[PDB]
Amino acid sequence: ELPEDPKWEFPRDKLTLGKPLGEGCFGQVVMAEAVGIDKDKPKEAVTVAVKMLKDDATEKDLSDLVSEMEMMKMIGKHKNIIHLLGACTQDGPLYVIVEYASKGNLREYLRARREEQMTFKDLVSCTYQLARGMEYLASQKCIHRDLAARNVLVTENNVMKIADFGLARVINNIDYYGRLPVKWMAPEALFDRVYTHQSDVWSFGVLMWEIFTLGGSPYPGIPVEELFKLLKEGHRMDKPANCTNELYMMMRDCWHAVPSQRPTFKQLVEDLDRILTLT
Ligand SMILES: */C=C\C(=O)N1CC[C@H](n2nc(C#Cc3cc(OC)cc(OC)c3)c3c(N)ncnc32)C1
Repeated sequence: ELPEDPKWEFPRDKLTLGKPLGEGCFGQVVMAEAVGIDKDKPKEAVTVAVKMLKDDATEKDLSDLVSEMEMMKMIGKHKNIIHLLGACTQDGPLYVIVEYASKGNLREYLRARREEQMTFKDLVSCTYQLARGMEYLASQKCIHRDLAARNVLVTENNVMKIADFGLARVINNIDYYGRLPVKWMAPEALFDRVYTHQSDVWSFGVLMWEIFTLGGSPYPGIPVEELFKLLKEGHRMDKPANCTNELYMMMRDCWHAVPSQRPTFKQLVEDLDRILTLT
């Protein structure tokens, strides 16, 4: 039973479901046409993406879907986060309607350009955009907890959009006290079972590595089983080849063992701004 939310509710007869978009990254998402969802163009049929439950969905899946939609209402609108457009919550299956990103997730996008070839400027721009996204998320008192290139969507205009809020939480001003991907987790998350914005900053470092390796798998050659021990010993990833010394030092800063010694997203945005405008 779902309470009605009139300002977000979209009519079912104005939604036409189409091609499935894949299953392993954001749950079951389907391409769709939504008539008059864009109020700037009230006549226009708009291409959208729709998240829904699969026939084999669990109670947790239903719970998570509702929760994720509510999260999207709380965080609000920002250029570098995926936009909620509407929802069908009454008299039928739960459909959550989000912005359509024609170029897929960042990991596949970058791997595919290992056919518009990535310049150095592009990789920095990509990095800036995501930092801006995270600066906003953190400013809304939201921790993401699953920041990876697989969870980033790319629009037609190559706009980076942070997505997948399945593990995202709204916290207070104090630390949030194993469903997180290990190779992306901060030590304090892995060992101490706490999460702050500075844990997201760690993850951002791993994302940075992903971007500059054009969609590489982190800690290459190293199984997840063995990463527990190596983190305790203070292992850090080597420098990517497409990466300047400057940008790798930013990477390494994000991978400081002491969370409060890592930069904030605000600082990351300022530094990347500088780097971007010079090159
Ligand atoms: C790992 C590959 C994979 O599964 N995909 C590649 C790109 C495909 N795709 N997913 C989305 C999405 C989404 C989405 C839905 C939400 O509903 C609550 C919430 C999100 O973050 C909060 C993200 C997608 C979109 N939106 N456009 C184009 N392709 C898309 C799946």
